[PDB]
Amino acid sequence: IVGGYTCGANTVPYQVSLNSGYHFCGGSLINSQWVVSAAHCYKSGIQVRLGEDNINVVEGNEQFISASKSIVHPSYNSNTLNNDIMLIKLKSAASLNSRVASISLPTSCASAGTQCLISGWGNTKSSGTSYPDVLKCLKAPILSDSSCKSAYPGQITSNMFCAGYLEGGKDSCQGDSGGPVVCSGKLQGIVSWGSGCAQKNKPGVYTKVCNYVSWIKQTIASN
Ligand SMILES: [Ca+2]
Repeated sequence: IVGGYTCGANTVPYQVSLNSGYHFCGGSLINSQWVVSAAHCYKSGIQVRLGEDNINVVEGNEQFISASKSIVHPSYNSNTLNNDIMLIKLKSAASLNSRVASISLPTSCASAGTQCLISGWGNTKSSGTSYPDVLKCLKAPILSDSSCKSAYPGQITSNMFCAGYLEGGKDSCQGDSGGPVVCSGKLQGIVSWGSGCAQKNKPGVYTKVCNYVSWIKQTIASN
């Protein structure tokens, strides 16, 4: 996250870290056994870390749970990042408490101008590299589809939206991928892509979760 703030310990209780020997992507806990992330975060041998604030220190609230299966969206296109969404099932159920809690899926798509909360452990610089150990947060509005398509001509599908600041300076970034965009207390987006981080006229692009709710519900009910 570039230009954001320190969330504060366990104030984003649905945020997870995906760990393959190191943190590599974020995700969101949607119930006690399932995490949503980005398909471009796929790898084998994922461990899901819940209840994290400082990813480099054991603080006492964490639950570390191996993934039993990963399900990438059947229409995911790694070239265009269309349908950049994946489900991860945990080998055993998480214990839900005040520090580890699920986020609701949307019944409805969010509106342009809605302020959302984006979070993660990704790079905090627009130029250069500095990774935080504690969870960072950013509030950002959803942009109109026309300003989104203007920013990334020919690259925005109906399964994507833009959120951020056309002036630049504030954005998600590498390492935030897979993480939550929460608007009005529902998961509306997944950190997906963008051109650099926090660049002028290049806002963040997010998977539009409201398009996937049927697939998520059907998949969880059969796996
Ligand atoms: Ca920790």
